[PDB]
Amino acid sequence: QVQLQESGGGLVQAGGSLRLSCAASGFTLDSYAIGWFRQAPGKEREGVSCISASGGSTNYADSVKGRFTISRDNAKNTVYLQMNSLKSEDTAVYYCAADHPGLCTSESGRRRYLEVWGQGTQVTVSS
Amino acid sequence: QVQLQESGGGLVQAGGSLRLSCAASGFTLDSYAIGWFRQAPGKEREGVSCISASGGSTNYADSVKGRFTISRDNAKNTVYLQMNSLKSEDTAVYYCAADHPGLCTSESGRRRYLEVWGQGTQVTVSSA
Amino acid sequence: IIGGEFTTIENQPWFAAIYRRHRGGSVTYVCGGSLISPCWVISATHCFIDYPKKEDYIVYLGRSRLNSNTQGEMKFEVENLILHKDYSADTLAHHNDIALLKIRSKEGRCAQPSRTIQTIALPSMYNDPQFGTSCEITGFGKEQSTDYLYPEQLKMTVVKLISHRECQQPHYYGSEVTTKMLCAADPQWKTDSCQGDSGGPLVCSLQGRMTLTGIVSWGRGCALKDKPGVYTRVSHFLPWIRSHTK
Amino acid sequence: IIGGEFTTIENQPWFAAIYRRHRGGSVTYVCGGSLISPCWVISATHCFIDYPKKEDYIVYLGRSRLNSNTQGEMKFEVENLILHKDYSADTLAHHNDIALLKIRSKEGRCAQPSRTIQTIALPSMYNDPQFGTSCEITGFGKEQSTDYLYPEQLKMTVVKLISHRECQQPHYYGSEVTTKMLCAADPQWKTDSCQGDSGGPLVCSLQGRMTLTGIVSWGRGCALKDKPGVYTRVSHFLPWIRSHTK
Ligand SMILES: CCCCCCCCCCCC(=O)OCC[C@H](C)[C@@H]1OC[C@H](C)[C@@H]1C
Ligand SMILES: CCCCCCCCCCCC(=O)OCC[C@H](C)[C@@H]1OC[C@H](C)[C@@H]1C
Ligand SMILES: CCCCCCCCCCCC(=O)OCC[C@H](C)[C@@H]1OC[C@H](C)[C@@H]1C
Repeated sequence: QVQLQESGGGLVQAGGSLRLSCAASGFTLDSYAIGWFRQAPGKEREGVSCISASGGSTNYADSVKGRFTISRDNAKNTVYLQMNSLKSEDTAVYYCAADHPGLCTSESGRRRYLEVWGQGTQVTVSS
Repeated sequence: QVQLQESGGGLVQAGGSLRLSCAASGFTLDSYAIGWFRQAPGKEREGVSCISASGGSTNYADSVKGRFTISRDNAKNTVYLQMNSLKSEDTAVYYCAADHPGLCTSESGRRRYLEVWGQGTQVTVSSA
Repeated sequence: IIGGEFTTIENQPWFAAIYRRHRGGSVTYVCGGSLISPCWVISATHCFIDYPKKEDYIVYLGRSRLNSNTQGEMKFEVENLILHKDYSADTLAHHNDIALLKIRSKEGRCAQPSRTIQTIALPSMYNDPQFGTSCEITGFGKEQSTDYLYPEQLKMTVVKLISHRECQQPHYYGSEVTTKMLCAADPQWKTDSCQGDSGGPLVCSLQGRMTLTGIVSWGRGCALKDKPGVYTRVSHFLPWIRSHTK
Repeated sequence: IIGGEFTTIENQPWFAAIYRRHRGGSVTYVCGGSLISPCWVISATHCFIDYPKKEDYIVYLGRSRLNSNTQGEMKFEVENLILHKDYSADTLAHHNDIALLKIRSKEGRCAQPSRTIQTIALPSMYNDPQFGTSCEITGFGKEQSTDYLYPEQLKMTVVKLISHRECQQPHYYGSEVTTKMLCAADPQWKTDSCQGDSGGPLVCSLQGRMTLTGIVSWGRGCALKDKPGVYTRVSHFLPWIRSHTK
């Protein structure tokens, strides 16, 4: 019964900060690579950030690098997306994802992958 | 038992052409919006093209517009992706998809969507 | 339906389950609907606009499960499929998202009332409950926005009507919501309709009498903060309903 | 397994089903493996590299279903989890993708041979079947690359060994395939291993005997044209296997 659940979204002013949370149940996210995606109105889904299984590295999309930070708290079984210096273009539904081929992990391995998705949280940045 | 199956991929020389097919079974793709995606090694999945349910509109990604053409043959219950002037950046696994919110159709409607995916077809564009 | 609870058809006896037949036998669920008279089901146009061919649709009343039979259910063909001529969805909103299905059984009969099959009253003209009022929604739609599977058992939940002023704020839907629509949501954003629930009812007490106040239409995601469900406002369509059911 | 057929554990009695326990939650399937002696299962390092904690893995032998019991099956804890120290996957290929699991039952015992539980022979040093010969693969992996669900019943199919020269063409895998790997595929690209099959066996007849020639490791997609399955070449790891099983 593995699942993810996002929270923390809402309306925020441009230039401000917001922290999103992604809480796991039925498994612990400590040994899986986890990521955040977003999808803005009329646009395709976009990878935002990911953290490796070990937590030793993180990656950021070009549009968010230098502003967003992904982290993991194994004590709370939760992953965070810290979003600083928000812009109107960050307005989107944000989704977290755990253990997908290619998401801060190999895309060729033939082990079983959890391939879990959360349900989305709305972030609206008003300029 | 709705499904899609891609075919027509393979190796082609740069500058050349290839036609991919997306064949439906268990349903007819004539009244559903259909699209093509691709994923190149180490890169994110990318929308390539789509056609509306009616066939009244088609859309193309900036990277393929003017080179690729999507069409639908109701007699063969198949959708095609004609790819001309192929380049090494077009090397990817190509996937078709039927009836997904936002894919040449509304992303807000709360009707049930088929959300079908095919299995991929490999396209490799080589020099020489 | 996101959140809420599993229910029986006895508690939503107006609820119609609408499926599509495809050549070579596979049947898929399309949308919900509501029985407004023995021969007429009301639903949403966007459920059918891409394939407005009455012969390939199947309507059930008295059905509480998606892929098995319920004792007392009736199966119907669609004798007439009527879509709204001014339906459009060029932007996020679906306008005039309302449709009519005239139903007829294999033996030539209309719906026969029972504990599991019953009409739902239409509202009087422009008569809606006040904002803040609790209403019920029901369907076989997704339990989470990103699920690939659908519940086997009918669900229902309660949502509250939201004012147009609230729903037309830029961070809600702006001018995409019109006076021909009604917004409804959970105050904590925990429960909502979702994909597979369109065409089904938004049912409110008005007053003493369970009334078809809305039809599940559209929304941004499902159960997202500041993104209510949007429902066709049935009290603004009575002349259309009356003239097309004559 | 893409294509092929459902099978019973009697036809693949070396096959081990490996699951992970999540403290405070579920059990999920991880990978296949192969029984090489009563106390030792061989699998792939990339199945475990992210969480190399022996206490949370469960191994079954004699098991032909993913989520129910098979008569005669044995359940084991992992007394020792040994990964290859030179495993890497910085590019597409997984190098040295081989692992050992020492198994021990609740009552302290190793595997007990039966019609459904049996060891598989290891190959002699550097001894592989010729290219263009048929081999069997088995697992609980996906039936299509893009499926979300997994088969409930064990599957097997037949694939053919492909030469390094063929597999190292630029439009296949180029220099990603090394001499410590073997390529195998269907001539028509209709059958293959897929996600959930790693660790399981590639079984070929060799010196009169069903032999563990390979371990399911990696590939680009599943059953894609010019993209074979890639398998750890067991005949190149005998000293590693011998010294770690002592
Ligand atoms: C625009 C969409 C925004 C909403 C996102 C919600 C998350 C649910 C996504 C489920 C559908 C989904 O992500 O795709 C399933 C099949 C895809 C095409 C293939 O799977 C492995 C291959 C590498 C390839 C990418
Ligand atoms: C429902 C289960 C099936 C879902 C199918 C999976 C859909 C595809 C998931 C995509 C995984 C994937 O390919 O990751 C995209 C994110 C990228 C690679 C990273 O994020 C920001 C940085 C640029 C960084 C390098
Ligand atoms: C069954 C679970 C599926 C859940 C839904 C997630 C489906 C993921 C696929 C997302 C579909 C989707 O959102 O389509 C993207 C539209 C693309 C980019 C089109 O192709 C070229 C044009 C520029 C045009 C705009």
